[PDB]
Amino acid sequence: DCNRALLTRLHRQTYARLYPVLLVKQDGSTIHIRYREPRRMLTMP
Amino acid sequence: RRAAPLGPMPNEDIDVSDLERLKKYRSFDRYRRRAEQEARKPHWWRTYREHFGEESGPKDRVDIGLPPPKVSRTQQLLERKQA
Amino acid sequence: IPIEDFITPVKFLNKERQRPPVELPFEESERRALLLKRWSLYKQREHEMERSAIRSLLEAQEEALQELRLSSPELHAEATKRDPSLFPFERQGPDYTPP
Amino acid sequence: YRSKPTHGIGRYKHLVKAQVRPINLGTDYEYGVLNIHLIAYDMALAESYAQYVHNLCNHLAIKVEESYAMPTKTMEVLQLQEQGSKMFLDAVLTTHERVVQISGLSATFAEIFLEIIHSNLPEGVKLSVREHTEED
Amino acid sequence: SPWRLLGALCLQRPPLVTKPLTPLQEEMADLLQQIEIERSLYSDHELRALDEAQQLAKKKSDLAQDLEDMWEQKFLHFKLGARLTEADKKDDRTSLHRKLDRNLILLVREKLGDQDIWMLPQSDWQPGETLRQTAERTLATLSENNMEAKFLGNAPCGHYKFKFLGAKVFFFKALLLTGDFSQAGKKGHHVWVSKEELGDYLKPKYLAQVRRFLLDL
Amino acid sequence: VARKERGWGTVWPSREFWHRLRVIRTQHHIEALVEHRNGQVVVSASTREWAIKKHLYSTRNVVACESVGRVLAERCLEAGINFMVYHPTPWEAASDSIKRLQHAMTEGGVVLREPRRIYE
RNA sequence: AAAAAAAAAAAAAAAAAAAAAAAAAAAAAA
Repeated sequence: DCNRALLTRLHRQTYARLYPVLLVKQDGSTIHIRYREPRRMLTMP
Repeated sequence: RRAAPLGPMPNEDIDVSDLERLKKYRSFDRYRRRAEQEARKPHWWRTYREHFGEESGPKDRVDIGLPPPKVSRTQQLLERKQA
Repeated sequence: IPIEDFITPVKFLNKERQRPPVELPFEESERRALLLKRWSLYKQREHEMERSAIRSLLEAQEEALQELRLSSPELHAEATKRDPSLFPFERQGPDYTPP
Repeated sequence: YRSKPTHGIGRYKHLVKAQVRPINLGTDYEYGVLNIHLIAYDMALAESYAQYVHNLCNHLAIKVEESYAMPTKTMEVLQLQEQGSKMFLDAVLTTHERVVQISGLSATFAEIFLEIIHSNLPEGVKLSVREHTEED
Repeated sequence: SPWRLLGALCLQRPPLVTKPLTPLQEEMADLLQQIEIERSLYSDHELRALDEAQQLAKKKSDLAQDLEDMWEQKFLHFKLGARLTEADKKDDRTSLHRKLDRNLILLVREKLGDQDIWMLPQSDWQPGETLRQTAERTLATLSENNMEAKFLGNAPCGHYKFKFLGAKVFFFKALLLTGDFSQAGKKGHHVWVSKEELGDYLKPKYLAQVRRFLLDL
Repeated sequence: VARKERGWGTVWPSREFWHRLRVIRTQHHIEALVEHRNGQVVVSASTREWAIKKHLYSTRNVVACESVGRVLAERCLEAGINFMVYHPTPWEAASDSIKRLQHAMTEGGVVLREPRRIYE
């Protein structure tokens, strides 16, 4: 059921280019942030 | 001087207690439909139908016919379904 | 003292010139449409199975609680009340890579 | 017309009324005024799960009152550069928050609800159950 | 009509890391990828990419690549935790670290004097006690672990009676936050098991119906 | 020369007509009718009728509204009536199914907008 | 005592809601 609401686009009428980003907070965990910078990955300390 | 309603009074059936929990027609349309439904029943009060000559209202039909063509139910239902 | 983020920023005004073209053959159109219809069927079965799932769950609740009252009245006095432990309920969603 | 059998035919306004406490009785126990905070980094994600919640409540007969978006929180993250010793570098993020408010509950519907809630939770999504008093 | 009072508990482990997608969900995923980047207005990266790609030619006749390659190498250089900590062992049903994708549940092995019992953990609650109290107490005491588990309600999940005497087994749901399991090698057999295994390992018809109020996911 | 029913005008739709186009759109089937103010439906085209039901696909479609339209059109000239009035709803009048309904009737040779009365 | 009349009238998929896929087994399983 984790994939229930996971499938979407941003519904605002006028908006920037949104690119898939892998984000590491401090866990060892990773998230997918849709963010305007094409960069493959970012990580927080 | 108040009188007594004769048979049903139209909206009486729904509960005024707790209106929030009752479902609504949010649509002009649904309303229209349910409306005309209520326009087609025999009300106990003077109505349009009554005065405006529905032309005899209910008629017991003297029917001189060709008796109805006899075919089978489930057969045709299946055939249709397949088609 | 309300401020929403809904408004369209001034940054996005005149850069509008970047994405004019879009064109599809009957093929991309057809593909995406089939995909859509199929997706509708799928999601519907999904909502349906979800609903019957939580429903059957709630029937386990029915049988349970009715059994508890039919057994012990003290037990439907105890457990029919909502406890203080639910107040700050917080849960974090799953992630992509384990820690 | 008062004297007729038909008086009150047209009468309606009792039908549409166009014109807070949790009730805890310990048996039929109504715990109302509940606040679901949905907090995440992704707008599409947030809006999606919010949508799913709101709709879910619509189907479960549990009545939703207010669904609204709380102010976004803008983070500036400073990362240590190794070359310059105490030198800082920067990257920007934003946290978005949605809220769905339910006016009524019972024990069994909470037990039931929380299950579907955290079961259907998305990746990168954080959830909160609270009480109505908060300050904007 | 004497009643025998037995508390019981359904112990739910949170699914940790997300599942990969149905082929249809994937096709839909790529589809929404396309359509979203379709209605996309410019990009700062794409502005500085395309404007400089066009401008360098007119400083030729009369950057973005840097960043692209920097990020390629910085992501490739990086490494991640594995998605499977179960199947590389592939063995342990008893590891609490086993299944990352699904929700997990505790079982126990007991052979009692007159009986052979496969036990979804059960409690004995005294008539004065509240089902709550005995649920928690027996939980923390039975497994010899330090367990942070946030329960949902004061109300129970599901109830199954065995009448010899007559008796009740009351199942509750405990949502596990963080467990600490002491003496990881203790003899008492605790089986941490998914939905599919909750189908298999369960003999009783009392426990056969706990997978009925379970979350299948 | 006959009498129309002038009136109402508190309510909706205007019940002034000899003949009216009544289109009832169900989630399943399109049913377009021709009405008399006696409430009696004169000539009707329904999707639940095996005749159209079996010839084409997907009852709810725009294709189907057009269909039922032409059907009712030929059935109209068969009845011989060239005139019925249509009162769409503002949000309905804008929708496509009804646009091309109206074209099916136009090209059928049927006129909407009943001719005016004589010495009204 | 067999889809959530003899085929019909909730549900799902283009700021959050709201408003252009289907149907007891061979009259005589509560």
